[PDB]
Amino acid sequence: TASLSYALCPAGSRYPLFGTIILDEAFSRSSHAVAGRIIAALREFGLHAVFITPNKEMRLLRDHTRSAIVVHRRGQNSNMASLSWEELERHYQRRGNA
Amino acid sequence: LGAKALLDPRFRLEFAVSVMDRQSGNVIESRTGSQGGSGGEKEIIASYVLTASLSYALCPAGSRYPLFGTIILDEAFSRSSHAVAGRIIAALREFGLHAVFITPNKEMRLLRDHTRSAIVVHRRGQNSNMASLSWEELERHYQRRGNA
Amino acid sequence: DFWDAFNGLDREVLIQQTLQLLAKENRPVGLAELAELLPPAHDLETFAVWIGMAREAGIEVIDSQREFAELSDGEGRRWRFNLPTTGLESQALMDIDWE
Amino acid sequence: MNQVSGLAGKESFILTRIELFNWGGFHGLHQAAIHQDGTAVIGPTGSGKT
Amino acid sequence: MNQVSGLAGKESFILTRIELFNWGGFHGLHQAAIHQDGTAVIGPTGSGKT
Ligand SMILES: Nc1ncnc2c1ncn2[C@@H]1O[C@H](COP(=O)(O)OP(=O)(O)O)[C@@H](O)[C@H]1O
Ligand SMILES: Nc1ncnc2c1ncn2[C@@H]1O[C@H](COP(=O)(O)OP(=O)(O)O)[C@@H](O)[C@H]1O
Ligand code: BEF
Repeated sequence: TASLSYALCPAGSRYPLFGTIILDEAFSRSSHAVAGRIIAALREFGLHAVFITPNKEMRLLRDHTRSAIVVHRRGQNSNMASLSWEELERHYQRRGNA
Repeated sequence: LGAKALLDPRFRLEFAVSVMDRQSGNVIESRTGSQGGSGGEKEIIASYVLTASLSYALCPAGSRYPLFGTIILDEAFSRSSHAVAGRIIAALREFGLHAVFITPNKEMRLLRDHTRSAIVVHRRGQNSNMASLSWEELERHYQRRGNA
Repeated sequence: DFWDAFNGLDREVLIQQTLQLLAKENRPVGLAELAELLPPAHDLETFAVWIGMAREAGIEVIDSQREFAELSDGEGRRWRFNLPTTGLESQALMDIDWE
Repeated sequence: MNQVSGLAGKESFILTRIELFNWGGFHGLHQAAIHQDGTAVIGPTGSGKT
Repeated sequence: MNQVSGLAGKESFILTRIELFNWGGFHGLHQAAIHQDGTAVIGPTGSGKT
């Protein structure tokens, strides 16, 4: 992350011109104590982060991101729906009536 | 390998996994390895074919139960959803292997439903220690005079 | 299963609640007592958090000594938890900084 | 958190949208909105995140 | 699924206890019982389970 943050900074500038970094399988090998530090370092260097995770560490993502992209499978076709955490909370509350 | 494929029985046949359809009995996928796949979909291939082959090695010919029945899984379900790890546990159950799962505080509610004890390991400074925890079910009655 | 994972234990909150309880009582409290006064909904993981706090604060846990607790689920199922014997003390846990 | 979020959208280009068409398992047209404050991507195994 | 462990410990040998001494970061004597019906090892990163 530090290397990329430097690399994307134009010469003579402190902030990267390209800000997005993708972390696929974000935290498959770390607990909260280390994932939180990963997030802190990732934001400190100035990057805007997009995380991927197969429904793991959901409670941690909820505190450091503001929208989720729920991707689900049906047969051979895949569909994706973008939502805010709070809308998904309302959805879970509707589920809570079951 | 040229002489192996002549004198060695193991090299006289090539292996490949195949996913069968429960209803029709046809083949959906022929898979000589684990290339492609998503991960979790790859890990389930790995765990299934390893567990099946692990009961092959640990069982005398014709015996239903291996004489050594324990298996250790490090980074258990590190890259698999709950619905997939459930089927890995089911497979480990079918072959009859007592399972010891490792995990860095992930999928805790999954282990909760398929294990009856945990070994909490912690580190401070240059030292580490361990503590034993366990639980069972009071199946005698959930709630007498009530639905169950 | 997606929703069950979505309703994960909030690790930070449990620390604050345990600290509040230890401030209120100001005495050695066992894991069974914490279970009864702070009944968890994610029992296994919450106990892991408590034992982690104990080990982090240097409050060693007598594994050889056993104490018991009783809990239940959202579907009537009732479990009996076998636990190690140890006692939290607010001073040590508040001296430590929590991550 | 937002005290640090002021960097995003102000200094650097932030990925705010991806659109697909018959890409992988995504038949037809699809699109995901990326919040400028950080986005997570979730879904069961083998659902198309990668 | 869980009750299937009844066969384990009767038809086969299953691990039930591990003892350590001056191994890795585990100074001195250490122990951990392993339950008949399966068990888990949990602890934060760099804890010693592996
Ligand atoms: N080009 C491909 N090669 C092999 N498998 C593919 C390919 N494209 C799609 N698949 C299938 O579609 C999914 C692609 O992987 P994906 O689901 O995105 O991984 P992840 O679980 O991390 O989201 C998988 O279910 C896979 O089986
Ligand atoms: N041979 C080694 N080389 C470097 N570090 C080691 C070595 N052995 C042990 N360590 C330390 O002891 C621990 C070994 O890894 P461990 O914590 O058991 O993995 P896990 O995160 O799965 O519990 C780590 O804290 C590590 O720092
Ligand atoms: F490996 Be994929 F991101 F589930």
